[PDB]
Amino acid sequence: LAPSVVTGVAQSSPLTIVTNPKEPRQPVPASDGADYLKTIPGFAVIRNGGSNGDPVLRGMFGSRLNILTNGGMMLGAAPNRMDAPTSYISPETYDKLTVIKGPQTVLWGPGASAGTILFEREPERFGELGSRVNASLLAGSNGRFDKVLDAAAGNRLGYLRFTGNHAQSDDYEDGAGNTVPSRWKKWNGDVAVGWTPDEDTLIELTAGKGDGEARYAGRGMDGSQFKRESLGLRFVKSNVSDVLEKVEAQVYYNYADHIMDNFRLRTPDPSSMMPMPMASQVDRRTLGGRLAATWRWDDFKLVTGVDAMRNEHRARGSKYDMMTDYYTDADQFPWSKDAVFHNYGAFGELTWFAAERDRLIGGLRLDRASVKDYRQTLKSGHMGHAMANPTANDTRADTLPSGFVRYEHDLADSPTTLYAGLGHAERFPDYWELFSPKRGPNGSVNAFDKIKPEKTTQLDFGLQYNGDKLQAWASGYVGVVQDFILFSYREGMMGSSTQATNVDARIMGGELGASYQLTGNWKTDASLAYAWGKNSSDDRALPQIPPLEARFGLTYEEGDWSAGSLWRVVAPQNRIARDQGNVVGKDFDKSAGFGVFSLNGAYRVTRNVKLSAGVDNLFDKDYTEHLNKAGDAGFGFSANETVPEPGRTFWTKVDFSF
Repeated sequence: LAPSVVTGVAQSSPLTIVTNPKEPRQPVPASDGADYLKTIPGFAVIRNGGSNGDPVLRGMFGSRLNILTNGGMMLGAAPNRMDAPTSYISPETYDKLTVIKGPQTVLWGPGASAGTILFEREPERFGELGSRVNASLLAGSNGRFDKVLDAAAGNRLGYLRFTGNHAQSDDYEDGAGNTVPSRWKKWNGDVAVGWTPDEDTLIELTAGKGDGEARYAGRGMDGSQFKRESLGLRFVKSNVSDVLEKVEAQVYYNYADHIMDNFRLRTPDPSSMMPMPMASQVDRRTLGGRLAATWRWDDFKLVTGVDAMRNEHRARGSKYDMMTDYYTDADQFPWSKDAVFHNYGAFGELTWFAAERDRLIGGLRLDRASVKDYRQTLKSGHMGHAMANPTANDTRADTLPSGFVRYEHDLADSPTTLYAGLGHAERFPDYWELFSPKRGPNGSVNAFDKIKPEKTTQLDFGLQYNGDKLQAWASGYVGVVQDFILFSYREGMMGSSTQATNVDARIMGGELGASYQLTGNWKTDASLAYAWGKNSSDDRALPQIPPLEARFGLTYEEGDWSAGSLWRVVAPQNRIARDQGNVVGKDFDKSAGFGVFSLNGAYRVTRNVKLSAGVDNLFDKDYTEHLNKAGDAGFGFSANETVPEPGRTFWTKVDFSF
């Protein structure tokens, strides 16, 4: 019962990780969802500034990751992904984080090539009329202050629930004394109302707001606004038949609305290629639903259902005269839509419990994707002037089936689980892969016309050992990607032009981890994570693969309190692909290895108050991540200087639970 800071999360069961984002985490995460994933082996992060990192699982970027919140999906608006989905998630607000690695689930939506992230809140319950409350404050170096509250009242027939947080920080400093332009402010409030009429029935209505601002050292504009609006409807019935155990239905609505500019949290670089005040506003309305039914009878959990989703993207930009200098903010201009996506899908997952020691799992899902392009002009050609868009009002669609099989077997002599699975997923191109790139495949018309689906076939395997003093897990993958979508960077006159192409790719890698209890007070654990990719069409390494890394943990415990140290050692990355990558980042230089040491402690003062603290990067190491963005140069960054990581930082947090 001794409290503990979190430095790592193991695999609880084959391919799957389950954590709780409300326990304190030693490399003190910001307030994005990408940072609460850094403590899970397999995850890297592109750094843009101080918060809102872009997550990378086993080397894979972007929409290859299925990031949902309470079952529904929230999507960004910025065409360069300055407002990636995780920017709108504050994990502190959620009770459970689940990750399934690989292409091994069909229940949560199409095209989960690399893996599935599941932030959720869990329904209340009340033996009778009662009321519970959770709160926490965090204070740290560089103006770090995070408050979070979750409160709930109810009786055995219903409940009200409120969660919310406020968090902000100033610029941090690296291990070399410099200020990194990277402040942020976020807040979120959400309300639920839930009706439990009899014990086998629940309805829930959900609403929430959020806003945020962020300073980006690794972009040419800052995030002035991350306004979010959300409505949800959830309905479950249990024990419908005696072989239809559960039926669930869910509607969700997720409106993102984001402003990028260069004049609110910075001033325009006078030497830049946008030295005037620019601002560009973008929103993204998402509607989606899910209807699933669970049947269990004999040895068969079989979950069958359907889902469907529609999202709509719009934009408008600032107009700034130059000898009038009459700037006119973008919100005195009409909203100009350019994209509407639809997905309709149907899915099923069958599990077979053969014998005490064997399980066999099998999924399929057929999806029906489509997109319409409502751009009338495109700003290409000479100095980027209006040109009639050749795919204007066009509508492409595809029918993409996916699925997996997995076999899990338990040894007879030992507490070992062994597991191997095959999985194949197809993924319809992203907003960012269809509209963002200046140019499409060679001889295209645009990128919308030619970028083909991405079809990934992957083999997953590993094991679980959880004996008495040893608990260990491992998990590898070998896979092929056909038509892997890949960006390419040229520079000419106006700036640096992207270009999307479809290549074939080989991927491999893995993660392992173990934890050993030496004595009653002494614990150690370690984790390793490695990823490897190749461009088969060009005999090149894949761009933006995170280097090999290992973490070592050692702790001391006395029941009321604990202390621990943590060492993070990271190999250099030598397989790069210069001027290739994704919509946010390009490879340029081989990265340096490095190591970072840290310390943490926690005290359970009373049954309702607990404290914890940490110093991070104890030796003020001056490092950078391979995947980090290059910095503005308007912030005085040289050549291809990536954004430095945070130097020595201290943090302290109290956890109130009445």
